[PDB]
Amino acid sequence: PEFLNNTEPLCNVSGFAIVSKDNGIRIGSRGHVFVIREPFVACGPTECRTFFLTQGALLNDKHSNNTVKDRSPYRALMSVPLGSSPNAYQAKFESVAWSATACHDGKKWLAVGISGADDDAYAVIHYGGMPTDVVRSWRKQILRTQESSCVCMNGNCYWVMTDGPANSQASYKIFKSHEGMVTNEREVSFQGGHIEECSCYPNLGKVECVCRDNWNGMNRPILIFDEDLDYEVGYLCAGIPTDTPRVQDSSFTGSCTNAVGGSGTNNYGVKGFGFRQGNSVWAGRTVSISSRSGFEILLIEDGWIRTSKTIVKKVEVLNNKNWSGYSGAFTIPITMTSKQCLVPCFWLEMIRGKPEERTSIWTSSSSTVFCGVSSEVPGWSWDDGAILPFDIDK
Amino acid sequence: PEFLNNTEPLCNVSGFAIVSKDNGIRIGSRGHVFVIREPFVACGPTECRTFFLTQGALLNDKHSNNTVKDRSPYRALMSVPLGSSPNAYQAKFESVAWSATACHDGKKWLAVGISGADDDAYAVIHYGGMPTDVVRSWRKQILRTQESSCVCMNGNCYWVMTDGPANSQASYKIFKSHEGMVTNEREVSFQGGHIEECSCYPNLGKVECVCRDNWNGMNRPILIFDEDLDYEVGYLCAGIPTDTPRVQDSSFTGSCTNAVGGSGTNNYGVKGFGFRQGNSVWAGRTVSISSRSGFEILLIEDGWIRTSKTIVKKVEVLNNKNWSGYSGAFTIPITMTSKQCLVPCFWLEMIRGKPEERTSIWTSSSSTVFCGVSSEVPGWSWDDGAILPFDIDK
Amino acid sequence: PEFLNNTEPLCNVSGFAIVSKDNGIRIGSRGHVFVIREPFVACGPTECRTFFLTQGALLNDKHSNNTVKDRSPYRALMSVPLGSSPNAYQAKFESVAWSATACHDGKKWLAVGISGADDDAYAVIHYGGMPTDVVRSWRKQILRTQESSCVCMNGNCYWVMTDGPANSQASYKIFKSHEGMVTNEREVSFQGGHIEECSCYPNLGKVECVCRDNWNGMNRPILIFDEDLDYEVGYLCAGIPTDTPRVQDSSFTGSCTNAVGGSGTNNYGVKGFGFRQGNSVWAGRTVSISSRSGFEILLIEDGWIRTSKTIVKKVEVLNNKNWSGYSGAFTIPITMTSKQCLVPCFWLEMIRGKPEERTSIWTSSSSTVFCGVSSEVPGWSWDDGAILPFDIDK
Amino acid sequence: PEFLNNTEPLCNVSGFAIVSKDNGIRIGSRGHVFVIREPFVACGPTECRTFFLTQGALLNDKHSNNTVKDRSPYRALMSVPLGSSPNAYQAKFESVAWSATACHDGKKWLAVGISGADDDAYAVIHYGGMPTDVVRSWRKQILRTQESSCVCMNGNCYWVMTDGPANSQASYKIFKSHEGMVTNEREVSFQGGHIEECSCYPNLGKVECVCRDNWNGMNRPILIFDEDLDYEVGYLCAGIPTDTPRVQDSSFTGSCTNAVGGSGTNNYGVKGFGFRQGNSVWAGRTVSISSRSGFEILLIEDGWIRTSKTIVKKVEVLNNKNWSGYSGAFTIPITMTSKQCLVPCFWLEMIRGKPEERTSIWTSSSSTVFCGVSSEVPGWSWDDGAILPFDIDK
Ligand SMILES: *[C@@H]1O[C@H](CO)[C@@H](O[C@@H]2O[C@H](CO)[C@@H](O[C@@H]3O[C@H](CO)[C@@H](O)[C@H](O)[C@@H]3O)[C@H](O)[C@H]2NC(C)=O)[C@H](O)[C@H]1NC(C)=O
Ligand SMILES: *[C@@H]1O[C@H](CO)[C@@H](O[C@@H]2O[C@H](CO)[C@@H](O[C@@H]3O[C@H](CO)[C@@H](O)[C@H](O)[C@@H]3O)[C@H](O)[C@H]2NC(C)=O)[C@H](O)[C@H]1NC(C)=O
Ligand SMILES: *[C@@H]1O[C@H](CO)[C@@H](O[C@@H]2O[C@H](CO)[C@@H](O[C@@H]3O[C@H](CO)[C@@H](O)[C@H](O)[C@@H]3O)[C@H](O)[C@H]2NC(C)=O)[C@H](O)[C@H]1NC(C)=O
Ligand SMILES: *[C@@H]1O[C@H](CO)[C@@H](O[C@@H]2O[C@H](CO)[C@@H](O[C@@H]3O[C@H](CO)[C@@H](O)[C@H](O)[C@@H]3O)[C@H](O)[C@H]2NC(C)=O)[C@H](O)[C@H]1NC(C)=O
Ligand SMILES: *[C@@H]1O[C@H](CO)[C@@H](O[C@@H]2O[C@H](CO)[C@@H](O)[C@H](O)[C@H]2NC(C)=O)[C@H](O)[C@H]1NC(C)=O
Ligand SMILES: *[C@@H]1O[C@H](CO)[C@@H](O[C@@H]2O[C@H](CO)[C@@H](O)[C@H](O)[C@H]2NC(C)=O)[C@H](O)[C@H]1NC(C)=O
Ligand SMILES: *[C@@H]1O[C@H](CO)[C@@H](O[C@@H]2O[C@H](CO)[C@@H](O)[C@H](O)[C@H]2NC(C)=O)[C@H](O)[C@H]1NC(C)=O
Ligand SMILES: *[C@@H]1O[C@H](CO)[C@@H](O[C@@H]2O[C@H](CO)[C@@H](O)[C@H](O)[C@H]2NC(C)=O)[C@H](O)[C@H]1NC(C)=O
Ligand SMILES: [Ca+2]
Ligand SMILES: [Ca+2]
Ligand SMILES: [Ca+2]
Ligand SMILES: [Ca+2]
Repeated sequence: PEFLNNTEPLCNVSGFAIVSKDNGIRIGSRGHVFVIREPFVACGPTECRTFFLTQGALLNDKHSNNTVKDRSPYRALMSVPLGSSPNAYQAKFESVAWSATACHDGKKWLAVGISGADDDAYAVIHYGGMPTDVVRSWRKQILRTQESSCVCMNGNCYWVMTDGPANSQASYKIFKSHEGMVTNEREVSFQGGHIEECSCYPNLGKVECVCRDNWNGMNRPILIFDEDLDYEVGYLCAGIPTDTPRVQDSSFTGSCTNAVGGSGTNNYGVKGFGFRQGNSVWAGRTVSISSRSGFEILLIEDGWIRTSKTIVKKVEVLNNKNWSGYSGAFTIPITMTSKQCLVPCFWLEMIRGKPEERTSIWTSSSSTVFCGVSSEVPGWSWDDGAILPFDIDK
Repeated sequence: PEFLNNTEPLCNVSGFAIVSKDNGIRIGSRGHVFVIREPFVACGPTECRTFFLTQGALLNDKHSNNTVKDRSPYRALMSVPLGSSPNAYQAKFESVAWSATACHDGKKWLAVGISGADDDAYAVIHYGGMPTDVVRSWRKQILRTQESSCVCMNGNCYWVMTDGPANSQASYKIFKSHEGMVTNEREVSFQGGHIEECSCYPNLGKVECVCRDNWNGMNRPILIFDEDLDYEVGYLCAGIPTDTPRVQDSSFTGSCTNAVGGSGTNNYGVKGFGFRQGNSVWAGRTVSISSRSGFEILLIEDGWIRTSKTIVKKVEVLNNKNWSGYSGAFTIPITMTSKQCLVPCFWLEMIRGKPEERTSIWTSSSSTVFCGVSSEVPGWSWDDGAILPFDIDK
Repeated sequence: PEFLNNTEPLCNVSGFAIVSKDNGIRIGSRGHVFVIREPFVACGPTECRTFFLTQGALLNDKHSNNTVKDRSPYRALMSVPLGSSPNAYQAKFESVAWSATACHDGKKWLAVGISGADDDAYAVIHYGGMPTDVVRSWRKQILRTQESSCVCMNGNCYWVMTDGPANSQASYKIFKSHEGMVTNEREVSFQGGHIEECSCYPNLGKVECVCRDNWNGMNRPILIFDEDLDYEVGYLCAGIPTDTPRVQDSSFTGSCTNAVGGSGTNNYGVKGFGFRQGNSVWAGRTVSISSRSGFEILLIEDGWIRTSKTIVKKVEVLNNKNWSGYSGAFTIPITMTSKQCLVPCFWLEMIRGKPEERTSIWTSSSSTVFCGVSSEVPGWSWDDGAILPFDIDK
Repeated sequence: PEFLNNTEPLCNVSGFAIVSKDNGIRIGSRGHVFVIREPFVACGPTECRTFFLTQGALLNDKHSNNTVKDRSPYRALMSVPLGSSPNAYQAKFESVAWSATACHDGKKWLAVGISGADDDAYAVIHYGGMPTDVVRSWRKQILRTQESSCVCMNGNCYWVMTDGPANSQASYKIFKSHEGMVTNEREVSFQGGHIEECSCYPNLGKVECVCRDNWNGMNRPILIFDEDLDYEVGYLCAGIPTDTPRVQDSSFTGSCTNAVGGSGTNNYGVKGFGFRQGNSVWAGRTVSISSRSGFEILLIEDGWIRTSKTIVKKVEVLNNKNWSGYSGAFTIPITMTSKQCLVPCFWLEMIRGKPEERTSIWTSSSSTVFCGVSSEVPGWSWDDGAILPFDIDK
């Protein structure tokens, strides 16, 4: 076993093909399936896995009642093989966690899970299934992290954390680790900017992140850093906003440097992703400008470097009649593909139950997962598919 | 790990012995078992697996209600070890798919799954669990494939696809792949012929396929091709028809070149199989000429090369009082047997529920699987065995 | 991987220690557990497994209703790790079978499963999970076999089969196989004797079997054979009868050569076992002389060579207030123990439901398993423990 | 594969970080999860597992009714990966057992399980899944052992057993084994002392144990021994009592040599643990002095060598409003960490149902697990979380 280099360029792709769909909520109507959030994906050399957070409650059971806060002592990070339902008997325990990130360095799985009180939380780092290190809250205000795959290159793994207010200036840090030990960290200076729930991927030996601004921006922050934790921080240049909530494209003017907001979009957002394509960018977004419904991905010409409004490709993978949710980025290593570049992939969360479906007492989600390919690929609408309400709701 | 040669001659066999029976529907009366179709089998060097399509709904659950079209966004290809029930906790996710084929090249599993809209479907090729390539619909009319094992020889894997009308001239293509990448393709010219749901196997380094004509033929198309995708196409010569629906043997005259139909048999069929035995052929068929009930296999003397009506052996594996369904071919590699030839095997699908059993709201199937042996083997009737209706039907 | 020699002498043991108890029926009150019979055990170099026959029906499900004959098309042989419940999600499919034997040769698992009609049954031999050979019924009268572990030595595996009447002279054969291919067979001449359900084990390079006489004997047949299938056949010499039904010890006179019966004991029996200990013998039996209740094992001084009534040790592992059933022999290879001899072990089946418990609609069994050790070990009563009737019975 | 040295010094740690939480009872509201006690943890070179005792009954099933004594013929030791629920389909059978210990020597798992009658119990030693040896009761009075991990060093594994009265002078023995064979034993002379349920760990090539006195001591016995089974025995010196029941700290005077009790604390206790830290000690205890509620761990300055009352650190991991239970020690080997010392960890059992919650008919527990780290870590309260009563209780 060797460490994965993962220093290759990201592939240029012309479309995204569906790779998996877990159908977890449909299955959980009768099967024993966890109520979950954030079904993020991470890949090792020979295996991709779906990670997820759960309260340790099953679908159609009384413990799924939404009577416990998100950041509870029951919240755990688990994983299953990509495409599997998040069920009670295939699930692998990863970490205690109400916020998490995970990735694979070529030799072992790394899992970072945050638990504890809001004013004194801490991350426990798990490497090869063993607890190896901890990161304490430095602002004592809900230490939190990506809710998607971290990035490993040359045996070092990297991730982004936030500590501080949800709707005003907070503190943002980048971490470097080796075999589960934190070996370096750096605070990112970003006055007037806000970073949450970063979706990060490797690209030519640097980590590129597209994040969520939960303060003044309906455009997404971009954070790029290297092995020294030297960084560049700003906003996705594109004159097309990709957070939710946002305004219609024609009412938006882009910025590479500043959060662009207002018009009722401040103080919220959703986790999302983007992939640099030379000077251009593939960016995901909900179809609705106001709600977490539908999902589409746009190729914006020169969108990484200027305030372009030129959309050269657009693919819809979930229509606006269906609930979406978080989305995140990951990559497939060279060690399984016949390529000399890293394949960009994303997962899409489709939330069912509360808050949008109030006749249910619970909230869960299922996923679809897509990977970039060298040719154009048609879209469709791969919705969750569960028929609500469920037995427990009656 | 090395690629499987698979260039040996197909074994001559004198009988078929039962290898497995999954009892999936019986088990699913209480256990957590998917509602499925097409439980096809494919074998690697050391392992055979049952693949299947599911809507992501379990037996005895409301989601099994037949209220969704076959080609849905929920449809997925999964697999379990041969003989296992298609259950929620042993199942391995293979591909999003409402049509599929899968096989093993000696090193890794290949899975080809088609999804998307009828007018713009696409196959996603999965190799070693990673998405590697795509094949787009070229006629924009329900791109579709074998619903049984593909064939790998010398590290190349091959399969047959169809695109176009169900009941008139369509378009048929053969594909060649290496490590999940399409490396060659060829359109098969077959004017007046119709090819669906090919059952293919390796024989002396060529791929031999016995298919379904859903147009003018109650005889089965035969397609034989080599590594260059050079091909021969026609019909099973035998003066014994083996599709369903068909007419009684005495009312049928065979043809090597032309579809033979009429007499109320046009515009339908069922997936089935045959195995060349030198100049002769083993061919499966339902016992009933009109319905998918019962199953028997016939050895027809010189049936591969002339319009013979000489049946030298016949074995029944399911009596006509019981529902059958699709059947398909596969082979067992040399790397597990003590033979210098490839062992011919078939699977039999036994459909329960709709359309034949209208007091049930669902449709599923279970399987029996048989392999050829060097001596004669008695038949019997190994039926599905589930007691309908089920709880959910009341 | 290499073939297991298994030519060592059987260990002399002074007691039997409990190794496992599956609690399958207790678990199956709520869990998804097969209704089973004959939970026999077989061991490879690094692993012991419990094999079992099932109708493919689960406990507490309607399909467990005793409305199907034992020799049905649904009957299958499966296995789980030793000590595991025979459940729907850990079970490994082995063979279609209403009668079976299985063992491990050091490299792969061998499973022999009989199915088909009573007048034309056949065994399918599975090796490493692949069908390799068949054995046809030669008397056309319920071909049947051990219902316990077969024996492998030096890469050859051996088992005993019977074909013919249940309660009069039948035909008995020994089989030799290599890598799943039958390489030799021999009919055992035993006029006036009856052999069923042999419990066999290796001892100094020969196979020693203790069987069931279902005709005129309340004493157990002994069959000993070598690699050439040369054999000795007779009855356990001991003046202590060990079949059920039988008479009280004081009413019995032993014989090395002849079936001893009468007194209402003819035409029935139960599968059981014994282990040669030099000139002596460990023999199991039900505590009751008439019913399958309780279980004890007796060390009979010189019981292998003369009509001894000297019982030097006796251990009870199930009291007479509890239902027993079949019992069988197996051995643990040197490759896991620190011994130069083969450790003798037995499994005990504890039957619940019909016929003894008529308020239940089903019949299943669970197991306890014991291995011989160099010192005396106290007994106890490890009963099945399920509380009947079950939900489905109401 | 090689034997684990495990002769390194125990790490000095400044805090304990949460590693896992199984949420078993919450999951078992709907999933198939055993009713358990003593979810102890043991680690091999590459894997930690949760072991547990069960009656072979599932949560929410009638067999979970508390109508069977603890020491029953149904009681079994099983294991799952650390963090997994003790469920019916992931569980691995380890031993028949109503008392147990288990550990890993670097090559294989060792499991020691005691069963049989109170007046003639015996331990069966399982090594690599094979029965290898037995230990008989020597006082014929409920032979019993640690209910936590044993200790392996240089290929030898060690554990402590007790035989005799629960509330007066009993007999205590230390055992040494190699590959599942008992190779040495020693009776520990401890007149006026009482040893039960030892929590043991390796430290610089010796075994250090912190136990439970169920007689005259509210302080915990300490037993330290080496490879020769030479030993030192006494009591934890600290002037802080850590058993339950106990008196308030200010009412307690420590002793290194004598049991300190009275004041209504005699004749009971709870399994607990401590870790030597040079001259100091980390010791766990319930928050309540009288009941098994809450849990905290204290670093007592010089607490290993003198009657110190100086508490330098205290961390609470479960508040006093929540039920606790047994706790035990284990260590993480060097072969997974980047350390030159053995990491001290503990598990905490949280009991639900009887006796404290009398509206339930059953008793089970779930666990949280913590490992020592080089920095201080905040506490919190990670409670079981199940909502009682359950369906079966109505
Ligand atoms: C999920 O949690 C909700 C909120 O706790 C539960 O809803 C509430 O359940 C309680 C208990 O049944 C209800 O209280 C009862 O009302 C009846 C009718 O008058 C009365 O007889 C009882 O004395 C009690 O007051 C309450 O009405 C109900 N709804 C609320 C609070 O909005 C719900 O039961 C939980 N669901 C599950 C599956 O656990
Ligand atoms: C499977 O799908 C079928 C078709 O949707 C379902 O059958 C239909 O179920 C609905 C809802 O219960 C029925 O409608 C109701 O009839 C009652 C009686 O008058 C009326 O009070 C309601 O207002 C409503 O109209 C309908 O009759 C029934 N049958 C049909 C449409 O043929 C079925 O419920 C589904 N099964 C499962 C398990 O989901
Ligand atoms: C297991 O199999 C047995 C035998 O088939 C089943 O018992 C029988 O069940 C049938 C159907 O419920 C009963 O027939 C009915 O009796 C009622 C009462 O008069 C009548 O209204 C119906 O027309 C019908 O005749 C029968 O009495 C009953 N007992 C027998 C045959 O001895 C049983 O239901 C099966 N259990 C399960 C769980 O499947
Ligand atoms: C768990 O075990 C307890 C103790 O055995 C069970 O409680 C007892 O259950 C029995 C049987 O239902 C009860 O006896 C009955 O009382 C009714 C009412 O008068 C009477 O008609 C019957 O003739 C019988 O005497 C008993 O009252 C009840 N409670 C006790 C003994 O304290 C309980 O059923 C078990 N729970 C489960 C889920 O198995
Ligand atoms: C993805 O496309 C980009 C843009 O075309 C490629 O980047 C160019 O690469 C060429 C050759 O090295 C350079 O001359 C250009 O300056 C690059 N342009 C930009 C904007 O960076 C890139 O090579 C492609 N990546 C892959 C893996 O094919
Ligand atoms: C299966 O049987 C066929 C037919 O007998 C065998 O094919 C013959 O092989 C011989 C020897 O090579 C040739 O002389 C004949 O011309 C062949 N006949 C035909 C019709 O092809 C074939 O060898 C057998 N296959 C196996 C694996 O034994
Ligand atoms: C089991 O016990 C038997 C009986 O004592 C042993 O067999 C004897 O072995 C010695 C030494 O080879 C011979 O001299 C005797 O003739 C044997 N007696 C009989 C009746 O066979 C046997 O060695 C023991 N087996 C083991 C593995 O220890
Ligand atoms: C844990 O801390 C103890 C106490 O400080 C360390 O033990 C000391 O080690 C030094 C260096 O060998 C000795 O000079 C002292 O005599 C020791 N003190 C005692 C009380 O034993 C110990 O080294 C530390 N362990 C680890 C693994 O770092
Ligand atoms: Ca925002
Ligand atoms: Ca047709
Ligand atoms: Ca008899
Ligand atoms: Ca005490």
